[PDB]
Amino acid sequence: SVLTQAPSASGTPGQGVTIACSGSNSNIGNNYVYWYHQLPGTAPKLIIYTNDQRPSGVPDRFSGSKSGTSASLAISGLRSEDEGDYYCAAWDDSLSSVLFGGGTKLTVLRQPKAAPSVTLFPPSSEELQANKATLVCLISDFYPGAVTVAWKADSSPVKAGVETTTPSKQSNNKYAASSYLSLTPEQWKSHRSYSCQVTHEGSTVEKTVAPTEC
Amino acid sequence: EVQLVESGGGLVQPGGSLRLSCVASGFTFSRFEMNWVRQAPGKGLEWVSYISNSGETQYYADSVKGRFIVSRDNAKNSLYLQMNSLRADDTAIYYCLVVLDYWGQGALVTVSSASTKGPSVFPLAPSSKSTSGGTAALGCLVKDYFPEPVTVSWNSGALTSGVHTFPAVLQSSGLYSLSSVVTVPSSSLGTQTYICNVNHKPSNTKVDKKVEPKSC
Repeated sequence: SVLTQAPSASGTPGQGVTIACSGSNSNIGNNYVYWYHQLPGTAPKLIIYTNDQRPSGVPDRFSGSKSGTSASLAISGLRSEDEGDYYCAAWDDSLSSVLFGGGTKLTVLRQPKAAPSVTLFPPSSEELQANKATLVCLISDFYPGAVTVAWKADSSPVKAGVETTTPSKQSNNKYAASSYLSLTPEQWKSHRSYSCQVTHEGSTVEKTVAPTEC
Repeated sequence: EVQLVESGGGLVQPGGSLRLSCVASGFTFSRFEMNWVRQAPGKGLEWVSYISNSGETQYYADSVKGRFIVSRDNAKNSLYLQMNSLRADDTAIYYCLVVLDYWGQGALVTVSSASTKGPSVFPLAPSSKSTSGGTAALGCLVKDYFPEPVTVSWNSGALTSGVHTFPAVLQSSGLYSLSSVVTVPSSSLGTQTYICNVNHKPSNTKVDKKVEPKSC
């Protein structure tokens, strides 16, 4: 069981946004939901506790609700100090554990949205002769600065050996990110293809490389 | 105000172990359950352990069961985390929490057997078909160095337009890797030399790597 959050939420200054948190009966369905705001580099701060309560100091522009197996955090009148990462959390009875959602990056939109382009490099001959293999997936020119990256060997997802950077700004004021898939020279030569899939807003773009081609 | 002060973090070797302490003030510590939560560099939040107000009940993440022990001393208003058999997946900032309400500023725990190591630099060759008309991306993969930082430049600083150098990933080995990419005219791949200049001062290593087109 996992708590599911969308990677990105956004609006222009003054707009409202809703951040969803979706779970199941073992957690959100029966247990209290908490929400946190984090600026990277510093610890999270409580935004909502016990589904819908606000601590002292959190403005009433923030409100939490829960229905069935889902919870949502509503933010009205978006301002710069609201930007950052938002996480939901809840106890899960089947796991006897506190689960966290994966985090939603909240962006106050300052420029038009922009879809990523993806470049995928196969392992270099140099690296292969060193008995190693890294696929390099470079993601560029997107806004807002939040993406999901997934890898496939042929047509099946692969999770092991993956590292992905947090997006940072390019010289043209859009965002870039990178992801790596580490393989053995054996795996690289034995599959027909490998792909990196990049999800941004409501598009997924996938690039593929094959060991038998340029 | 509520204050939670963590200590006891730092660098430790894999299989080793460490003792986090969290000292509480501004609330009746013994009334409240406590939790530990951690955050691997670049990643989300992951709960680690719960302990009841009296200390008699504990719960652990499956990722940590049998390896960590949470405890508390209500006479000293202190929460502890005994982390045994430390492994690279445990590298994270560790936060103490009162209930799920207030977080300490966090203590960094680094689990690595890495010593100083200069990078291996590999070329990211431009695809031969995007070398006729239009633009092409090429780059350098800077692999397996420790510690941070490295610097990357292109053509000794003469090439800056179209360059993006990415931040590093921290791998399960404890070593870092990053990449640098530059977009150039396809027509220049025949005539223009492209060299990435990598500098890793902690190991007193500099690497220049020529990036050439591949013969498909």
